[PDB]
Parts: sequence; structure tokens; C-alpha cells
Amino acid sequence: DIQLTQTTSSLSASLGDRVTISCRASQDISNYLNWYQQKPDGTVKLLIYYTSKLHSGVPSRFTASGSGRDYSLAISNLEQEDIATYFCQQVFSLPWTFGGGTKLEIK
Amino acid sequence: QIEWAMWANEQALASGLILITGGIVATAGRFTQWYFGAYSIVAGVFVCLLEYPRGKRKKGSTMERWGQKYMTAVVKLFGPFTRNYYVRAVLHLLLSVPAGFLLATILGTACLAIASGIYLLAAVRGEQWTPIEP
Amino acid sequence: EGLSIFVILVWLGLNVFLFVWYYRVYDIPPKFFYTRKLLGSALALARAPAACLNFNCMLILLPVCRNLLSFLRGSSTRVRRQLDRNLTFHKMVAWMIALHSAIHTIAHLFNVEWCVNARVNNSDPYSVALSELGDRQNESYLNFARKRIKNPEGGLYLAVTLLAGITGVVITLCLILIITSSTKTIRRSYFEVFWYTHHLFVIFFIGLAIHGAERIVRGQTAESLAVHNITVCEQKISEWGKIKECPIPQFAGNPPMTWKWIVGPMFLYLCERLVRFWRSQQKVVITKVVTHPFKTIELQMKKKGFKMEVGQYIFVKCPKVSKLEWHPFTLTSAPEEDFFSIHIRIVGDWTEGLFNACGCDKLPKIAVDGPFGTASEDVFSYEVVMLVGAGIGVTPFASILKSVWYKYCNNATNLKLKKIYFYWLCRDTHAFEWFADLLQLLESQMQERNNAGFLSYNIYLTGQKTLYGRPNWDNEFKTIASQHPNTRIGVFLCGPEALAETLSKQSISNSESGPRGVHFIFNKE
Amino acid sequence: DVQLQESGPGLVKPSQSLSLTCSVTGYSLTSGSFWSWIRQFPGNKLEWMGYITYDGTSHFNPSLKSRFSITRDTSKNQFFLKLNSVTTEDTATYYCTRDPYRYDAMDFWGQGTSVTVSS
Ligand SMILES: Cc1cc2nc3c(=O)[nH]c(=O)nc-3n(C[C@H](O)[C@H](O)[C@H](O)COP(=O)(O)OP(=O)(O)OC[C@H]3O[C@@H](n4cnc5c(N)ncnc54)[C@H](O)[C@@H]3O)c2cc1C
Ligand code: HEM
Ligand code: HEM
Ligand SMILES: *[C@@H]1O[C@H](CO)[C@@H](O[C@@H]2O[C@H](CO)[C@@H](O[C@@H]3O[C@H](CO)[C@@H](O)[C@H](O)[C@@H]3O)[C@H](O)[C@H]2NC(C)=O)[C@H](O)[C@H]1NC(C)=O
Ligand SMILES: *[C@@H]1O[C@H](CO)[C@@H](O)[C@H](O)[C@H]1NC(C)=O
Ligand SMILES: *[C@@H]1O[C@H](CO)[C@@H](O)[C@H](O)[C@H]1NC(C)=O
Ligand SMILES: [Mg+2]
Repeated sequence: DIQLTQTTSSLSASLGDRVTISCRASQDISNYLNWYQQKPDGTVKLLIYYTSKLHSGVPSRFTASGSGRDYSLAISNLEQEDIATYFCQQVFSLPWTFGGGTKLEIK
Repeated sequence: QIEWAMWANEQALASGLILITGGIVATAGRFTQWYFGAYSIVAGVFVCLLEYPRGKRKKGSTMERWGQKYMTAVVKLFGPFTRNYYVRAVLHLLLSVPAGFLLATILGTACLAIASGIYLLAAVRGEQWTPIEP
Repeated sequence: EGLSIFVILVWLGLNVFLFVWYYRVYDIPPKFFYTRKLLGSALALARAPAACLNFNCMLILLPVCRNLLSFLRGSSTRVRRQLDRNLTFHKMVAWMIALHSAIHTIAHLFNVEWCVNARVNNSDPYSVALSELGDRQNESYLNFARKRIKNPEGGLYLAVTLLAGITGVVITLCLILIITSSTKTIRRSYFEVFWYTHHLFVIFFIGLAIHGAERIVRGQTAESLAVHNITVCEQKISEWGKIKECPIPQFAGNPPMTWKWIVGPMFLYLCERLVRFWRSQQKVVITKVVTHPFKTIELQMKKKGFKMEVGQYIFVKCPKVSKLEWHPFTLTSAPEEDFFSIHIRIVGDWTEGLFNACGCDKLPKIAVDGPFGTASEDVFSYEVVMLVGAGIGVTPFASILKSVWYKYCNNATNLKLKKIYFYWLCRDTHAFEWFADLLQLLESQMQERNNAGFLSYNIYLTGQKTLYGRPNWDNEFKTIASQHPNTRIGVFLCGPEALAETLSKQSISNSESGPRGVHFIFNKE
Repeated sequence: DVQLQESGPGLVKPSQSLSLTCSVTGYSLTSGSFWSWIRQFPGNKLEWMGYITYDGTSHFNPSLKSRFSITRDTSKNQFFLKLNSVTTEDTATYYCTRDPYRYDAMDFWGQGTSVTVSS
């Protein structure tokens, strides 16, 4: 099992401010990392798959990029619906290990 | 004994031809970093021109390429730069170095480096490029 | 020359057919559908020359099997000459190897470019998506560029890491070197360099045998094609492996085929070289060594059961001087003589080594390989002949004249030959004085046997009795046509090509078309 | 569109067997996807539990030894989680998910069922 670690366990920012959530894989994954957003009520939804492909239906402010082991999620402008935990998951090798999670707190 | 310059010339002419081919195939296909392909085209044309005129042997009667005398005159004009085979070897190597950044021209780079090595051997043997007058 | 025309036309057909066929085997079938979108049309342009090279790579080694061809001649005249164009066939076949190798290499340069470009997300969406296969478990890649190295460094990395790329670079260097060192200049002035650097065929063939071992060029497997209907599954790539109808396609590579083509010729050539080794071991006793002036020594020698024909030459290996090399020397002695001899001019390192070993300035171990060459046994056929030799080309004519005297003394009635006109074109008789003595001797034997009219010879000096300047062929042909009416005259020459064209022109011009006239039949060595 | 409900016992006893049902409405399991059972432990730590393919093939996380198994009822268009010998650490929110992408991304998740293990 490859361990995906998100160094930022919790992050704070304001509305309309760029936020970056980065996570690193213990082993190289061939851009096979996906991003999920879990709302505080527990609803999980896919944001990006294969580290760049924006899942049809999520706002364009979610932009992800990475290569090899280090991957990052960037949100351009924040509003009150972006309060959520963000998970990065590999699909490169089974088991599909998840990330630690990153809570967003608006300042 | 053996005159390495003849084989060096026959290798360098083909190296220039394949360098032209590599540059053309890189430019026409719009290979990323095709400007090295354009450099390979021009350098290969220059090497084909410079290396077309085969020199005169120390002994015996030499064969001449078709339409060689005109190029021989032009190459003679440069004098101590074309006659010398230390200058020829370093010139070939320095022209081959920038062509080695793309796969389409690495073959030309390797062949031109080999030709430069054979020219270095000929220069150490003391052989020089004397023009073939008609 | 219908036979050689036909060989070149069968050979070129069997290259064009192979090109079109292995083009369409990798272009049309739906097995290569996905690979043809990552590689475009540059896939078939790379694979058709592969099969063409498979065919030409056997056809190169076969004509240069000189000992096997000696055995085939032993098992066996125009057709004999046509099959003695084995070297010319070798030349053109290697040239078309160079052509098809250039096409193959260019198409694979395109392939490598478009296989790195798609890998680093620098191509169309579909090719980039196809390059994603093979990263994970239970999927076989279609793009053989696996590391995300951007061009142009990625193509270089593939060249220096893929076995196909490394072998291709090595054998392309080994082919370009062979071609550049196989120009007439090297093959005629520095034949030492030609022969040594022409032994890169071994490296070329070793790299070529293992060239396609990786199977990186992959097409979809038959079972995958059965389960994966492409016309349904092409546009649903984003969900491959996630519906009943469209499992992830599996790509395998075609097993290497070149070795199956080339092992026969390689086996035959190694057999050839073992026959050459055996001919080397076969003992050759050097009975007598006369050293004619100006550094030419003649080796009267005897080898177990050596048969020869006029105009043929032998390779002479001297292990003491050089263990690897074989040096050809024209046989200068008649077939009837118990000993076969050669005259060697001391002009180089190996002949100088033989000179020092012979002790002319105990005898060296020499080895004789093959009475090779085109037999000139048709000289005796005609009633009148014109033997012409210029410079070094006069040597086989010596053996011809010696055999003429033997045929005159042994039979004197079965010798169809009646008259000799000989012309020797040398700047000076400075290295071939033994040939001058030979002509004096033969004239003496003809005079002593009361047949002095048999042999007429003139020596001409470019710089009977010696003359100055080239002969007047116009007047000479007219004079001998007046001498001999309504008879065939065979013109034999060994020398410059311009001289050959000259003699052809005069032979046709002075010949009468009708059978009741003089026909001048030119033959060129 | 396609929506997934998880239904099962919210409080199983230790060493019992947990049986969770995921009901799918807008899509049929046999039409095609990888149907996973990701669960989140207390402390917000997700882990891929295991999926069953459209063909019926099922793949597990080896951290779950042989105590975990997946079956499906194609007639009712639903798939089931089955944990033998549930321990105290099995308490988690089990999300049943749909994975239609070759990139193995779970686009549709369930609301999750909080299963608790206590004596
Ligand atoms: C069909 C044929 C018939 C020949 N008949 C005679 C003959 O009757 N008498 C005679 O003295 N010489 C003959 N030669 C030439 C003879 O082969 C060389 O002169 C001999 O090998 C000299 O070796 P070297 O030590 O001079 O080599 P070098 O001094 O390095 O070479 C000097 C010259 O000899 C030629 N040469 C060297 N090695 C070979 C080789 N293996 N094969 C062909 N050419 C070579 C080179 O092209 C060069 O121009 C013949 C060659 C051929 C192809
Ligand atoms: C491209 C131009 C080529 C030319 C002009 C050429 C010419 C020749 C000639 C004239 C010979 C006769 C040697 C002699 O008389 O001693 C020869 C021999 C030979 N050549 Fe080439 N050849 C060419 C290409 C090739 C290639 C591409 C290969 C292999 C990859 C090859 C393999 C051989 C071999 C094996 C021999 C036999 C040598 C021997 O018997 O000692 N040739 N060649
Ligand atoms: C110079 C760079 C070259 C490159 C990058 C290259 C590349 C390749 C590749 C990728 C393959 C397929 C390998 C596989 O599927 O396993 C191949 C096959 C082949 N190549 Fe090359 N090649 C090069 C030069 C040459 C040369 C000089 C020859 C000369 C004969 C040659 C002859 C062949 C042949 C005959 C095959 C078919 C192999 C088989 O059918 O088993 N290639 N080449
Ligand atoms: C990677 O691919 C291999 C082979 O393509 C997969 O292994 C195969 O999986 C199938 C599906 O479960 C197995 O079929 C099953 O066989 C058992 C008996 O062994 C039978 O009871 C079932 O009804 C079903 O027919 C197949 O045996 C198995 N093959 C091997 C050699 O293990 C593998 O699961 C794939 N892995 C992943 C992660 O996709
Ligand atoms: C590839 O490049 C395109 C062009 O902008 C971009 O839309 C896409 O997200 C990229 N994909 C990856 C995996 O980086
Ligand atoms: C692939 O699908 C098309 C469209 O339904 C069908 O006509 C064709 O027969 C199919 N081919 C195979 C091999 O199943
Ligand atoms: Mg020598």
C-alpha cells in the first residue's frame, strides 16, 4: 500500500483567496490521483481525477496539478460552500489509499 | 601507408547527408525544438559542400567526384583552414555538438564525431588536404 | 544480360511486394487500430522496411560466400559471368538495405517523437489517453515511452535505454561505416581498411538478431479483439474496463522474425569461413622462389590437388606475416604445369613481410584458397585473338600465353587458336620485366619450332620491339582485318575502363555485320 | 440521476458479522462500474474498503485479511457489504460508491451509514 500524506492537516483562508492543498505519495504514482471534497455533513463528491481532469459538475475554481509523487489542489476564490475536508486518493496500485484530509476554515 | 583522410571524407560526407536528413525530418514533422533541426540542415549542407572535394593522395592517381573541381576551388580559397586537418576535425566536432540534442540528428552527430576522429588520426599522421588541379 | 536483369527484377518485386504487404498488414487490420492512432501512418512506414530488410539481409551474405560459390562452380560462359556478378549484386542489395534502413529509421524517428509527445501531454487528447495504458497493474502499454521525460531528451533516453533503440543506433553506425569504407577509393587504394572495417557485418547482424526482442511495437491481441469491439469501444475510452462491452484492450508485440530469415545465411557464411580455415590448414609446399628484378618475387608452389583455369587468381594467407588476412594474386602458370605460380610485387607491408620471410633480401608458411576468378578458357575458342594488357592488367595474359604453348606442344591439332597479336601498354617495363622475358621466350619457342608467325607482340610506352605512345587502334584493327578476312577475332583486354570503351568502339566499327566478313568480339576482364 | 443509499445495522456487537446494503437507483450494477465500500473511521480517515466489478469480480483491501466479502443482488440492483467477526475498530461511516472512470475515480458516493461496535 502506498501512503498518501497531506502535510496540511488544517488550513485557513478568506473569501476570494487562493488556497493550495498539497499531498505527497510515498511511492511514485503515474498521475493516478483523485481529489474529493467531503462537506461537513459527510457528503463526499469527486472534484478532479487523474490530477487534472475536472469532474463534470464542480466549479471551475478547483484546479489540481502534480507529477510523480507531489500533487496539489488549488481553489481560486473561496465562498461559504467550500468549507469542507479535502482528500487525495491514489488509484495507481491496489489498495486505493486515501489522503489524510484537509479541513478548510474561512477567516 | 594508409591515408585515413579518404575514409574520413567519405564518412563526413555521409554524416552531413544524414544530418541534412535528420534536420529535414525534424523540421517537416514540427518536432519540438525543431530549430536544432534547422541548424542540422544548414550544418549538413555546409559539411557536404566542404567534404565533397576529395584531396590528392601522396602517391598514385586519385578518383574525382562528379563536378568536384568547382567545390575544390572554393574549399581551396579558405586555405590554412580547409587544408589543415586539426582545423577540420575540431570544426566537424564543434558542428556536430549542437546537433546531438535531438534523436533525429544524434545519428548525424555520432557519424560526424567519428569522421572528426578519423580526421584527427590523419592530422596526427601529418596528412593534409592538397587540392586536385585539372 | 537477361539472367541478371531477371534476378534484379525478382529481387525488386520481392522488395516492393514485401513493402506493400507488410505496409497493409500494419495499416488496415483492426488489430493495429489503436496503435495507428498513437503512431499515425508512420507505423507501417516503419514496419514494411523491416520485412524488406529481413529479405535483403539474407541476400547480402549469400553472394559473398566465395568458398561455397567455389564449390557450386565445382559442382557446375555468359551465365557464368552473370553469376560472377555476385559482388555487384552484393553492392546493390546493401545499397537498398541502406534505403530501407533510412525509411525505417525515419519512420521510427517519427514514432519516437509522437510517443514521447503523447506521454508528456503534448499531443491530441486521444493519443495522450492511449499513452496512459501500462502504468498500472493488469494492463499492457501501447506507448513504449514510459517515463515522463519531455522531448527532445525523451527520444534520446529511449534511444539509449530501449534495446531496439540501442541496437538500431549501433547497427546504423556499423552500416554507415561499412558503406563509407566500401567506396571504390577505399576498396581499391586502402583495401586493408575496407576489409577490416567491412568486418562490422558481424556486429551489424548480432545487433540485428536481437533488434526486435523487446516487442515494444504492440498491437491488440486476438482475444482482446474478440472481447473488445473497437467500432463500439473507441469513443468510450474514458470508461474502458467499466462496462460489459468494452474491457481494457490488451496489446502484445509480434515475436522477433529477423533471426528466422538470417540464420540460414549466417550459418552458410560461417560454413564458408570454416572452408576458408580448412583451405588455410591444407598444406602448400613452396618448391621454388625466383626473385625477378625491381621487387617482384614469384612463388612456384604445390598444393594437394589444386586445379585451375587460365585467368584465375588465388588468395595467399601467410600466418607468419598476418594471421587474419588473405591477399589475392593472379595465377601466372599454365594449368598443365605440376606447380602453380604467382608473381607478387613488393609494394606493401604484407608483401614486404613475405619478402623478408622468403629470405630473398626457412620459407614462410603460405596457404592457398581457391582458384577464384572468371575463367578465360574461351580465349582458345577463336581462330584469331587480340590480347591487350595495360600496366598491371597484363598478369593473367601471362598465364594465357603459357597455356597456349602447352596446348601447341601437347596436341598441335586440337588447338583452335592460330594467331596471337599482343599489345602491352605500360609507362615503362619497370616492374614486369619477367613478362618481357616471357614474351621473348615464347617468341623463341615459336621460332625454334619453325612457327615464328604464331606470336606477334608490340610493347608501347605511354611515357617485336618497344614503341612510344599509345597504339593507333583505328589503323591496327584495319590492318589485322585486312590480314584475316571472314574470321572471328576475339579481343581480350584487362585495363582501364576508358580503354575498354575505346576497344568496344573500334571492335564494333571495324566488324562486318555479314557472316562473310570480319567480326571483332570484345571481351573485357 | 444515480443515487446510492446505504442501509444496515447501525449498532452491531463485537465478534458479530456486519451486513450493509447499498441500493442503487439510476444505474444497474451489471451495466458497468466498480462499486466500492469506502469507509471513514472516527477522526476523518478514509480507506478504500473493497469493490465489486460489473462482472461480479470483487477485490478487497488486504488490510481486511479474509474477514471482508462483497456480494450483489442484480435483480434488486444492489450490492452488499459483509464483514465477518466485526471488531471494535470496525466502527466507521461506510460509503458505497460508483466508479465508472478508467481513472478509477468514485464520482457518485452514498450518504454513508455510521456503524458502531460496542458491548
Ligand atoms: C583479382 C585480383 C588479382 C590480383 N592479382 C595480383 C597479382 O597478380 N600480382 C600482384 O602483385 N598483386 C595482385 N593483386 C593485388 C594484391 O592483392 C595486393 O597488391 C596485395 O594484397 C598487397 O598487399 P599490401 O601488403 O601491399 O597491402 P597495402 O600495401 O596496404 O596495399 C597496397 C595496395 O594493395 C591493395 N590491397 C591490399 N590488400 C588487398 C587485398 N586483400 N585484396 C585486394 N587488394 C589489396 C590496396 O587496395 C592498395 O592499393 C590482385 C588483386 C585482385 C583483387
Ligand atoms: C554498401 C556497399 C557494399 C559494398 C560496395 C561491398 C563490397 C564488397 C566486396 C567488393 C567484397 C569482396 C571482398 C574481396 O574481394 O575480398 C565484399 C565482401 C563482403 N561483404 Fe560487402 N559490400 C557492401 C555491403 C556489405 C554489407 C552491408 C554487409 C553486411 C552487413 C557486407 C558483408 C560482406 C561480407 C560478409 C563479405 C565477405 C568477406 C570475405 O569473404 O572475406 N557487405 N563486399
Ligand atoms: C537507427 C535507429 C533504429 C530504430 C530506432 C529502430 C527501431 C525499431 C523498432 C522499435 C523495431 C520493432 C522492435 C520490436 O517490435 O521488438 C524495429 C524492428 C526492426 N528493425 Fe529497426 N530501428 C533502427 C535501425 C534499424 C536498422 C539500421 C536496420 C537494418 C537492417 C533495422 C532493421 C529492423 C528489422 C529487420 C526489424 C524487424 C524485426 C523483426 O521483425 O523481428 N532497424 N526497429
Ligand atoms: C488481473 O487479471 C487477472 C486475470 O485476468 C485476474 O485474475 C482472475 O480473476 C477472475 C475473476 O475473479 C478469476 O475468475 C474466477 O475464477 C474462480 C476460480 O479460480 C471462479 O470460482 C470464479 O467464478 C471466477 O471464474 C480468475 O480465476 C483469475 N485468474 C487468476 C490467474 O487469478 C485478477 O483478478 C485481476 N486483478 C485485478 C486487480 O483486476
Ligand atoms: C493536458 O493538457 C491540457 C491542455 O491544457 C489540459 O486541459 C489537461 O488537463 C492536461 N492533462 C493533464 C493530465 O495534465
Ligand atoms: C461491433 O459493433 C457493431 C455495431 O453494433 C456491430 O455491427 C459489429 O458486428 C460488432 N462486431 C463484433 C465483432 O462484435
Ligand atoms: Mg597490408
